[PDB]
Amino acid sequence: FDSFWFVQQWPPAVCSFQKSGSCPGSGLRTFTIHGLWPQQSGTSLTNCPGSPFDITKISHLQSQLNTLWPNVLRANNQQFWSHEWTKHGTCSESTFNQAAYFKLAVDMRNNYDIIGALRPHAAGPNGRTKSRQAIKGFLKAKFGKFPGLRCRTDPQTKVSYLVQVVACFAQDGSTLIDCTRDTCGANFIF
Ligand SMILES: O=c1ccn([C@@H]2O[C@H](COP(=O)(O)O)[C@@H](O)[C@H]2O)c(=O)[nH]1
Ligand SMILES: O=c1cc[nH]c(=O)[nH]1
Repeated sequence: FDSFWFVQQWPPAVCSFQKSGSCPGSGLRTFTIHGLWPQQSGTSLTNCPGSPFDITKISHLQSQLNTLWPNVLRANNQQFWSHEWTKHGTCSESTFNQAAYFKLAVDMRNNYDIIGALRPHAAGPNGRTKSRQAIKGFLKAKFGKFPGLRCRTDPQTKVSYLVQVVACFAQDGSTLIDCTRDTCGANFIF
């Protein structure tokens, strides 16, 4: 892998697509970790042959992960961590063992406060229309690099909602780099 996509999700937005049933994200007004996705030549590396997920390897990060990486769709964090490790983490296992991978994600989350970066610009989530360019600009100014903005469209209304913010990192997992790929259009609800 040559870079990482540190993907954070806005729980309420992610859960806003679940039109029925419980969804913990609905009550979590803080960006949380969706996953840390290794990339290679402009593409996501997934399902690489690697070590099976081992929950004991991250007991030391468990409390932090419960807060920073909760499963926002259902009350089962481990299932989500295991899925993210197996589908993505294995792809950077050449240099980051499971413990180091989850630690990277935790550190990245603790060093990439999106709400804190948007607050000064009154660009926090309020269910109103936001500019992709403006949001990327605020984050570019705060962190020095452009984030990636990911949106999902409500099939019934055609309204686009910001669901994830990506912080791109070099293979060292510490050097923030500019993201260039967004799934969001020029405007979206946040
Ligand atoms: O809080 C979350 C966010 C996403 N997912 C799940 O993870 C997958 C999306 O992540 P990915 O496979 O593209 O890494 C989907 O199956 C989705 O339901 C969860 O279980 N919990
Ligand atoms: O991780 C991802 C997802 C989509 N497209 C990419 O280039 N990387």
